[PDB]
Amino acid sequence: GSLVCVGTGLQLAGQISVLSRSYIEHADIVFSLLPDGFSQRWLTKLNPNVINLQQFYAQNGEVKNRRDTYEQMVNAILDAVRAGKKTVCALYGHPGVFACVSHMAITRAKAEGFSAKMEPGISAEACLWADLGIDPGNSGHQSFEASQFMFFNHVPDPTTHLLLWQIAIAGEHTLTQFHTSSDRLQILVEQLNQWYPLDHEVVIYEAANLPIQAPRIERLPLANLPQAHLMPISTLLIPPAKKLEYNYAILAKLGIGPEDLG
Amino acid sequence: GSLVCVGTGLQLAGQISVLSRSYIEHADIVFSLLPDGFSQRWLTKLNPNVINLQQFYAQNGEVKNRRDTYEQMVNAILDAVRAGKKTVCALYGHPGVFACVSHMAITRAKAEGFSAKMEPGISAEACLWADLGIDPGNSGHQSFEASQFMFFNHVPDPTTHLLLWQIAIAGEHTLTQFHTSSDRLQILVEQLNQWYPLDHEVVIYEAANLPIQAPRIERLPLANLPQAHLMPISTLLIPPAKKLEYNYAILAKLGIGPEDLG
Amino acid sequence: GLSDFFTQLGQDAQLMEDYKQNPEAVMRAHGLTDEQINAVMTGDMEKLKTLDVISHGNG
Amino acid sequence: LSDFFTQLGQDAQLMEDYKQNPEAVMRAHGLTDEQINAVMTGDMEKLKTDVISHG
Ligand SMILES: Nc1ncnc2c1ncn2[C@@H]1O[C@H](CSCC[C@H](N)C(=O)O)[C@@H](O)[C@H]1O
Ligand SMILES: Nc1ncnc2c1ncn2[C@@H]1O[C@H](CSCC[C@H](N)C(=O)O)[C@@H](O)[C@H]1O
Ligand SMILES: [Zn+2]
Repeated sequence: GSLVCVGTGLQLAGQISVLSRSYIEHADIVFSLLPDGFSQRWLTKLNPNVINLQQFYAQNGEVKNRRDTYEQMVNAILDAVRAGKKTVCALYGHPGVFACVSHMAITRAKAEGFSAKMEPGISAEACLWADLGIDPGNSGHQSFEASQFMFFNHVPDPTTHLLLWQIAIAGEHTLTQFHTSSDRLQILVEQLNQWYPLDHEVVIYEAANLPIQAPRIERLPLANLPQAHLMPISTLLIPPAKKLEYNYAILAKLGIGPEDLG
Repeated sequence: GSLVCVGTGLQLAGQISVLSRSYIEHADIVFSLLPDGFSQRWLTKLNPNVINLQQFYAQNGEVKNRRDTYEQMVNAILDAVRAGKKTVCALYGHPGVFACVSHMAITRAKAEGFSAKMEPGISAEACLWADLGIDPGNSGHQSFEASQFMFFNHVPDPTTHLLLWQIAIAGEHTLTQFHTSSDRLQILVEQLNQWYPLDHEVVIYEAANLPIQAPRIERLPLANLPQAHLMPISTLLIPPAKKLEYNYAILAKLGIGPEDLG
Repeated sequence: GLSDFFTQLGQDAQLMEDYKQNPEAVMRAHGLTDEQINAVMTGDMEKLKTLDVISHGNG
Repeated sequence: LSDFFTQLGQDAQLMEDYKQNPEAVMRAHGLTDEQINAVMTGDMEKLKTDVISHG
């Protein structure tokens, strides 16, 4: 038995790798975590032996730590591997970006002597750059999980494009809820205010999951965030707020200046 | 005429999205910029009408600003669009990730009243996460272009994974040379030393372009960087210098403490 | 019917470019009802279906 | 040679078959000894005989 984790991207059907699609096709069994039922139909057609990992999420409003959900997912995957099945894990987007299930399964698989690898895919971040015509290189890029940004010590660079993933549960410390409160979001605003003014335009981005669907690109002042309608798939883009200051110190050691910059 | 810039990914043939391949196949004309001749061949068998942009790069020990190189690229791409041809730009990886041509061509296109879009691809970044088995959401992620980090003022968060792209030309201001020097990279080591000890293990990464090729994942102390063999496709990874520490300030506002984290 | 179309449209760049030119025409020709087309044109993903967090930051 | 790589990179059945036995699969596709030797020594140049960001 072996393990290959792949991504299906965001968009239905067309945004998966050619190779990644082939992996699903030839798999003995597929463990899926997909955005919707259209994506789940497409997969089943591609390979009928599919187990939907979605089931391991809290059901009927029960209190359940997501850590436990993930552990169960990982274990279900390994169960198939151990049994001797050429197993494929298909996650939406990139399987190893802001997703721990694939990294944990692979890690455990290797330690048990099974072949395991990860095939890169197209993520929400990849979609963002394209949808808002931004090149992350222009002024650099930064990503954090929204809650971690609040719970731990992170200092952003205000000259770069900043992203806060899982903004919908920003400050939800229990990991048993699906969303956070406006109060939490307000604390975030006040925290962000260390670097970004209140009227600083930010963007609520949501990549489309269907071909007939347009992406959500909602611009608003930072202060309005707490009142905004957020979804589990929402990502927060905080565009630069500051001018690039010349590292005169380094240019000097380079023996050059701005005027010499090609 | 119309424009669609797609990405081919980093791996030959198989790391392009299904939709993106179909665009190449149905294009009137294709402008390519691929890592090698193996993919160039594959491309030509997908669609024989291809103009290889590589020609616009400096040729024959010629001093040319990469800027003037990109200008011509964009111009050529546009020429086909303005002629009425269903045009496609097939770039390696993600078409808009540290890729100026595409964004410049989509902008010029739309402004002249043509239909232009960007389809996301698998970037070198996406490959790195899967090869190294690192999730960017673990302790966060930052990406800067090496030279820009040395030229302007960028403050990295030493708890995150830090990437410096185009490290091979780090400090190369003229934008005419194909690589930098030892003393340039030495000044980067001293710069980075503000945050990272000299013996901090960093990783020179190179995503494979061929299916029979393993990636370059070379670990070494930050100090030995100026003696390292770097290629135009080399990205520098700098793992966290520090572990995540609690943000008691905000935890207090949330009216919680570490022990309360789920 | 509805699912089959979306699957194809997502994969087939020809059809996609056909849909961009004339969404209603392409949709009507693929058997989509008025309600389905209406939902698409108003972006009511909710109805269309009728007719995602895999990590955390608690260390 | 270029034909084998294209297949291998697209076909996951062929990929997994290669990773079981690289030599056998390569020999079955008519690669020469120096070609196979070049693969196992990870010499991409012999097998074969990008910057678009500024500022
Ligand atoms: N369609 C979408 N548009 C924008 N952001 C999205 C998204 N789907 C997921 N996300 C982001 O990703 C988080 C879920 S984690 C899953 C990420 C996915 N593997 C990827 O590669 O993108 C969400 O909370 C949000 O921050
Ligand atoms: N195969 C590869 N492995 C690692 N880094 C790579 C790479 N190809 C390109 N890069 C990075 O990208 C820089 C060129 S910019 C082009 C990047 C490309 N659009 C992408 O999708 O990644 C290089 O200097 C290097 O930092
Ligand atoms: Zn990133």
